[PDB]
Parts: sequence; structure tokens; C-alpha cells
Amino acid sequence: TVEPYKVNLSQDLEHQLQNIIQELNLEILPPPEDPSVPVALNIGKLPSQRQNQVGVVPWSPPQSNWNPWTSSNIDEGPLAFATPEQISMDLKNELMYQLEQDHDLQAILQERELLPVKKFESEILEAISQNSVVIIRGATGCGKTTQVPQFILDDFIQNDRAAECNIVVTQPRRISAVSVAERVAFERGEEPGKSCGYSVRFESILPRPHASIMFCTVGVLLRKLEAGIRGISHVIVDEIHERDINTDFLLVVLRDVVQAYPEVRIVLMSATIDTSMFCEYFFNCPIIEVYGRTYPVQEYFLEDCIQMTHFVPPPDANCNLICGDEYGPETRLSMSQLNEKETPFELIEALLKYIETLNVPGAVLVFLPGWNLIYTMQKHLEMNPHFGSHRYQILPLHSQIPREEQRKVFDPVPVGVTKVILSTNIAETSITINDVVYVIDSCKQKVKLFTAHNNMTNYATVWASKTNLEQRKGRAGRVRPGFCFHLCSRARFERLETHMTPEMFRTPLHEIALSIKLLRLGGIGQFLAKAIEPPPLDAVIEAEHTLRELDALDANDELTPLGRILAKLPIEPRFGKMMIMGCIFYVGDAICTIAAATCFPEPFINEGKRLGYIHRNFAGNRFSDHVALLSVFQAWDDARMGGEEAEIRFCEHKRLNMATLRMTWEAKVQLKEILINSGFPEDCLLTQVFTNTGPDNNLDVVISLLAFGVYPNVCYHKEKRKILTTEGRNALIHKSSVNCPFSSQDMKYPSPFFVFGEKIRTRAISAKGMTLVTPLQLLLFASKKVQSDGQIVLVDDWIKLQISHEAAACITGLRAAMEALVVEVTKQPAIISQLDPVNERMLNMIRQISRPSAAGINLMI
Ligand SMILES: Nc1ncnc2c1ncn2[C@@H]1O[C@H](COP(=O)(O)OP(=O)(O)O)[C@@H](O)[C@H]1O
Ligand SMILES: CCn1nc(C(=O)Nc2cccc(NS(C)(=O)=O)c2)cc1C
Ligand SMILES: [Mg+2]
Repeated sequence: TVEPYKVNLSQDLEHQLQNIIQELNLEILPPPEDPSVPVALNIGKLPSQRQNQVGVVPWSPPQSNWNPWTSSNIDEGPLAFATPEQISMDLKNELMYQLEQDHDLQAILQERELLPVKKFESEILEAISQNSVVIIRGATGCGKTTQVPQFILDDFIQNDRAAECNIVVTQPRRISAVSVAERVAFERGEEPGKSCGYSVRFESILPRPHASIMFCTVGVLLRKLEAGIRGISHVIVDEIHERDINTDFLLVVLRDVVQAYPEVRIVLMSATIDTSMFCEYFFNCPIIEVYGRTYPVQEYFLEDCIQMTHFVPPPDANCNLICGDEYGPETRLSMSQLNEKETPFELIEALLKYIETLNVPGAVLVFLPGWNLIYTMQKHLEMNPHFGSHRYQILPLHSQIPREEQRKVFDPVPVGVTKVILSTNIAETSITINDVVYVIDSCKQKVKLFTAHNNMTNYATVWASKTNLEQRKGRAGRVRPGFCFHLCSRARFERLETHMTPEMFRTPLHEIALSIKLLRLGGIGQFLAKAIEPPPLDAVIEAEHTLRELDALDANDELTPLGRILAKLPIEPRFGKMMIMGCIFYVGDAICTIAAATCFPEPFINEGKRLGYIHRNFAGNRFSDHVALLSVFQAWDDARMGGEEAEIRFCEHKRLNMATLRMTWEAKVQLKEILINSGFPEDCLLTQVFTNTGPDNNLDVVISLLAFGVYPNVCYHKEKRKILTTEGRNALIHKSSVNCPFSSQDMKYPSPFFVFGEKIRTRAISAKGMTLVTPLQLLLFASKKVQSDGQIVLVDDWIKLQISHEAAACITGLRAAMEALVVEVTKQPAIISQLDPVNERMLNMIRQISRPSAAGINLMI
């Protein structure tokens, strides 16, 4: 229930808009006969592709003249025209001397031989040599991840077959691929570069071309499969029990490879779960069990956690209201006062003080869901002097901090000092800490539930499974009889699911859909039906629909020249098309910069409620987080000119996370590299200088293209922090955003329209990373449906605009004209440098309506 926002654009512009759509051969659809029935201004996009069938990804064993990682030959170098025998012998002789000379490596080998998996080495190597596929089931902390790959390599080194061994290991997470590669490197007295290289998204330290272990993510591997798995002996799919969507999709591919090429060796590695599902899938492959030192863990629940602490809190069916009558009268009362949706931060402090009163030295492992709640818990404790450097050592563990800090969890602490690890679900199965005796469990999980109908990326904190709680408890009993503190009532444990819902059921498939087509694996639905647990129908339909809109797929659901580029780009297909459109407007670098910076957390550091002057000053008068992001990036790139220390002193002074800006940059260069290879010229991807205050037409175009990329994320500002969503529901501007004002203040915007990055609903709807746009930019790129009565126009059944019917039908025309050019450009990206004279004015007219002045707006007020 809002007024129609008027648009005071010049008559000069209206002529120019009408002039070009006439030249483009696009008639304006006339006003309706009566205003009660509106007519849509939406123009349908302006070929018969051959039907695909069943096809398996090809395989070939390791060679002596082939580098499997670079996927090319070895003409130059010492291992160029070497014999398989010369190599295998040299690689052994190299290892023989290293094991005798280095005494600090002998000390490391002596630790490797104590790990439970060691005694099974004989069985594992035998199982793999005989059977194509094998499952290596076993408890977390036995060393199946770190050792099994080495055993397989050493078995080929020591037996003089080292030239016939190249191992691929597929970790589900990003940090796990690096962490393990850096660990397995140290365990051979080397650095990653030599024998144990890695390759994650926008970061890779490739191994040597023979007798090597590549620790990559599944997504990285799938993108490099265009050719096929050429020059690889073993494929170790690690942490299958996590049920990562890409892991599940990979197992569908590998099953086809085992069937057609039974010489290859797959090695699935699972935790203590029901592996019968995977076993059956891979033709009842052997399940090599792995066990060792275990300890009985005395697990407690919220009833017991208030019983032995005498705790009292501050001022579906709620399970805290239920309580055993056997438990104390006050215990039952204290618990019922506590909310279930918020994790009890005060109770955790009381449990750390109970651990003290036992007088049994050991480290504490606190399982929280998000960094937001880990950063919360860390503050709470360090505010209390009792938890000081002399007495306590608190260490945060999540996949978004320096690897230096992630390694400090393993470092033994001074005697008397307690080590409390505020970790995520990373320390559940993927990695094991050795010092842990006591374990506190929130019994919560941070899952990315994406609904398509309203584009809601809800990071909901939902309850964990019985399998989660069972394996979180397991971490306690590795050193001694530990204690596990579950922060959920004995009633709530009953109303938990046996297992978690696999990602395959509750994730979008449009990224996997492209991969299927790119790898020529046939039909999207046809393939995904063969998955160990196929995805829901509606998710496949959604994915297929989502891709046909982008023109990534045709009517026959075959890969278009456009879609092929999107499949080769490791980003959201929509942000992939945005980048291509950037290359046409010669702002490709600026757009690549933005696209990249969505793969890492905002480089801005939090220092209170809202950002200070220094952080806001990057935003300028554009009222855009994305322009602030380019502004810091431009200012940071100039701070690198004066060497490495000048870079750090800038980052320090400006309160920026240097680690991010470098990873964001390295990503941008790789995004550029793929567009170049796809055909796009160098001249449209040059680091063009701009200003975030003065009139800049190139920056106007970047905000326009940005509106395209984030759609359907767009909102209307009413007052203060309150904004209206697409569905017509109220929402809050994120406290992080520059457009967020000070507590109870009036921010005066020259336009109420804002496209944004993430739509989050933790409690209420919060719009993060926002960018101001004009009514013209809204109609052009940030809207699909546009109806008109003659005076008013309706944009996706919300936001009414009192604007000329013609101008609206012209702007909606430019979109369809632009859409058509994207198709023509993707057939041959070279044509960007010499576009049609008619099409060069079409882009100039988009550049025109992109300007603030085009909607009668002046930012310098
Ligand atoms: N970075 C590391 N620092 C110290 N110990 C480590 C590290 N990585 C692994 N370990 C040790 O290796 C053993 C288990 O290794 P891992 O391969 O992660 O086990 P699994 O995959 O079977 O759970 C444990 O003793 C653990 O402490
Ligand atoms: C070209 C340099 N480069 N290489 C990689 C990479 O990770 N390659 C890789 C990964 C896993 C397996 C294989 N081999 S395969 C497909 O199974 O044949 C190859 C990343 C970068 C930048
Ligand atoms: Mg593991």
C-alpha cells in the first residue's frame, strides 16, 4: 500500500529512447482500450539443436611423458624423455636417503605408525589392488584421510612402480583440501609444491607430474573433466558421509567410469555410518573396517547441565517445558525459563567452570553453528578477566580465518592453562583435535536453505540429527573417558531425525545442470535420476527453467554457446552472464572484481555496531556497498605500488583484511583468463580508473549490470531501516551496510530503489550489501514483468511508477535488444571490438539511462 513514485525524465531522452527502438525495428505495443485491464510491455527473446544421449567420461592410466594436473605433455625438462624405470628408481633412491639423513622426519614417521589405520595398511592395499571400487569405513581420527593416500603411493614407490601412480583426493570443503595437502606435505618433510599439491577455487599449488597426490575440491575436478580423467591411477572420494551435493553428483560419474574402465581404482572413505547404500550402489564393493582406541563418554543433557552447575538464566512444542520428575524442582524451573531458538551463552561459561572443579587436565571443544555465534561466545569470555591469557587459551575454528590460527588448535598449551576450541561442524568428522577430553554441543547446524519462489537465502540454525550428536560426543573419548554436554532437553533428543537431509534434496541444481551438459553426460533429469539418492522433481524443473531464461539452454535443453561459457566460469550462472554483458560495455574488469568478491566474506572488519567514517568514505555519494568494494579495491591496488609493508600499513590503517583482497584479486585474474580463452578481447578487461563522487559513466554502467546480476533481489525504502521486499513484506537494512543510518536517524536517499546481494531471515528479513539504482535501471535489468494502463506501470506485481507508457516499453525493448546481442556476441566474442553501428547506439542508450541525471537525480547534494 504505497503511492506510485513519479519519474521526471527529460522529453529529449523520450525521443532518443523511441528513436533507437524504431531503428532496431521494434514497434511500441499500444496503450490498453480501458485502464482496468493492463497490457504487458514484456518482449519475447529475439535453434534446432541435435538431441544428446548416454555418454561416459573417458579414462586412461598414468604416463611417463604426461603431467595429469596441467593436462599437457612434458617436452622440456629432465623427466621429458625419461623411462618409467629411471623415474620409479630415482623417486625411490630420493626417498631412501631422506628417511636416513633427516632425524626430524624419522620422529614424524614414528608418529604415523601409532595412528589406528596403520595396522590395516596391509588389508587396505590388498583390497584396492584386487577390487575396482572399495569403501574404507572407520571412526573419525584413525587417519584414513592423511595416511591412506600415502600408503597407496609408498606401496608404488617401494615396489618400483612409482611412474604408474597418480592419486586424486576430493575433499568436500575448501579448507579441508588445503589443510590436508599442507599436513600430508609436512608428514613427508616437504612443502605442498613438491609431492602433495592442492587445487581449490581460485588457488592451486600443483604437484610434480609423477608419483603425486592432488587434494582438490569436487567442483574444481568436475570443471577439469571436459577432456577426461587422463593420467590418474586412483580416485579417493573422501568424507562421502557428509553427503555434499557435488560429492553425490561425482559418485554418479565415477560409477559410469568403473563400469566402462574397470582398471581405474575408486576409494570411497566414510565415517561410522550405514555405508550399505554406497556399497550396493558400487556393485557390493568390500567395506574395509577401521577401528582402534575408544573410550566410554559420560554424555549429559540440559537437565543434567543445570543440575551440576546450579545455573539460573537472565530475564513445534517447546521441549524445555518438559522435564523428568526425578530431576530437582528448581532444575525443571530454571530450564523452562530458557528459549530454544537462542543458544545459552551464559550456561557454556558455567560448564567451563564445572570442568575446572573435576581437576583432570584436558582441552574443551564447543560445537556452535556460525562464526557470528563463535565471535559472540569469544567476546563474552574475554570480557571476564578469569578467562585471561594466563589461565585460558580460547581459539576460534571456522573456514574463514587465517590457516596460521587454524593450526594453533593442535599446538599443546602451557601446563595448567585450559584450551577451549569454539569450532563449527568442521571439527565433527573432517578434522580431529588430539587434546580434546571435554565436549560442549549446541546440537544446532547452520544450513543454507534456498527457496526459489521469493529467492530467500535463509541461513537457518536448525537442530542436528542423532548421528550428529552421536559423532560430536565421539570427539570427547579419544584421549580418556570424556564428558559430552548436550544443550538440548532429554525430550528434544526424541524429536530429532535419525539422519540429516542430504544437500542433494535441499540445494539448487542449475550449477550441476550445466556441468552435466558441459561433460556431455546427456539429459539433466535422465542423469540425476541415476544419483544414489535422486533430487526432488521440482528442483530439477526449477534448475532447467532458471537456465532457459538465461539462454544457457535452448527449447531442447541443449547447451548454447552462452551456457558453455557459464559452465566454464566457477560462479552463479547469472553473475556469469553479467560478466559477459560487462565485456560488451568495456567494464569487464570492474564486473569481474564484483563477481569474485561474492566468493569471499566482505573485507571490511567489524569494530562496533555500524561501520566508522573510514569505511563509509569508500562508498562516496553513490549509496552502494559494491562501489565501496571497488573503491577499497582501487585504493588497495595503489597501496601495493609501495611494496608488501605499505600494503599491510594501508590494510591496518583502513581496518581491511589483506588476506581477502589478495584472494579476491587472484580470483578476478582467473575469471578474466577464462573470458579471454572464450574469445573476449584484452582491451575490454583493462583496470579502468574511476571516481565514486564525480560523474563517471563507466561506474553508472557497472551499477546497471549489478542490478541484473542480483535480481530478483530489489527493495523500496519507506523510512529509517524499514524496506519492502518483492513479495510486499517489511525488511531491515543490515547494520553492516553503508546505507544503514545511526540508531534512530533519517538517511535522505535521492532514489528509494535498492538492489542487494544476500536476502537473510535469521529472525526478521535483512538485506545485506545494497546498491542504489534509478527507476530507469529498475525497468531495464532489475525486473521481468512490466504491465501498463497508460499512466501507471506495474513492475512484477509491486512498485508502481507514474512514468510515460512509451519510455517504459522502450526500456523493456532495450533489455530484449541487449539480451539478443548477448546471444550474437557469445557465438563469436571477437565482434565486441567492431559492433554494428545500430547496436553501438543501443549500448550508448543503455549507458544514457544508466546515468543518475537521466532520471533527474544529482548525487552531489
Ligand atoms: N594439522 C594437523 N595437526 C595435528 N595433527 C593432525 C593434523 N591433521 C591431522 N592430524 C592428526 O591425524 C590423525 C587423524 O588424521 P585424519 O586423516 O584427519 O583422520 P580421519 O580422516 O580418519 O578422521 C589425528 O591423530 C589428528 O590429530
Ligand atoms: C592448468 C593449471 N591448473 N590445473 C589445475 C587442476 O587442479 N587440475 C586437475 C585437478 C584434478 C585432476 C586433474 N587431472 S584429471 C582432470 O583427472 O585429468 C587435474 C588447476 C589449475 C589452475
Ligand atoms: Mg577424514
